[PDB]
Amino acid sequence: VNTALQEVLKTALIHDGLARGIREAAKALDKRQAHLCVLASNCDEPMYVKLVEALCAEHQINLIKVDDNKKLGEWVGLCKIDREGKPRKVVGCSCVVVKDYGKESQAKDVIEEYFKC
Amino acid sequence: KSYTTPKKNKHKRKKVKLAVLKYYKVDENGKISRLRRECPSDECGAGVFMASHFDRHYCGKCCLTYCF
Repeated sequence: VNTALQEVLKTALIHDGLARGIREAAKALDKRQAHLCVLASNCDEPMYVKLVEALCAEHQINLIKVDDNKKLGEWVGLCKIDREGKPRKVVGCSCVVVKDYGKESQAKDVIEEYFKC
Repeated sequence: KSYTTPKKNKHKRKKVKLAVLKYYKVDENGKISRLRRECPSDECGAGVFMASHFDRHYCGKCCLTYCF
């Protein structure tokens, strides 16, 4: 279900459904465009992690909590100079609230089944 | 060549880290304590908050103004 996140995240990057960042998370959750809400963790965030929790636990918005910020940043495809090898250095993104119009996907239902229970 | 009158200082951006943290106030329960007024415009709906000025209120997107 991590390679499911990879596909849904890239079918929202490519087709530009996601309202990426916490300011644009606040946009997508005030307009209520959130079909999902991805979250990275283990960063010195006393108020920031409660912000996304109380926003997501307001009405209907789901929650994926991955561990590392840099890891979500390396998935969300920001900084890769010399693609032949490894990404050089990528900023740690937290809240990439996907409004996935591209449901032409295998990975929509398997994440929706991981949220069904 | 050499001019007398000194040059104009350029505008530097006053970058404010976590500006969303000021816009809202997160509650103990799954709800909100939104300090800022939302812009009651057509161009911008519930997303854009207004400015908390010290003698007025101003929207930053659609340039709407409300005074005391």
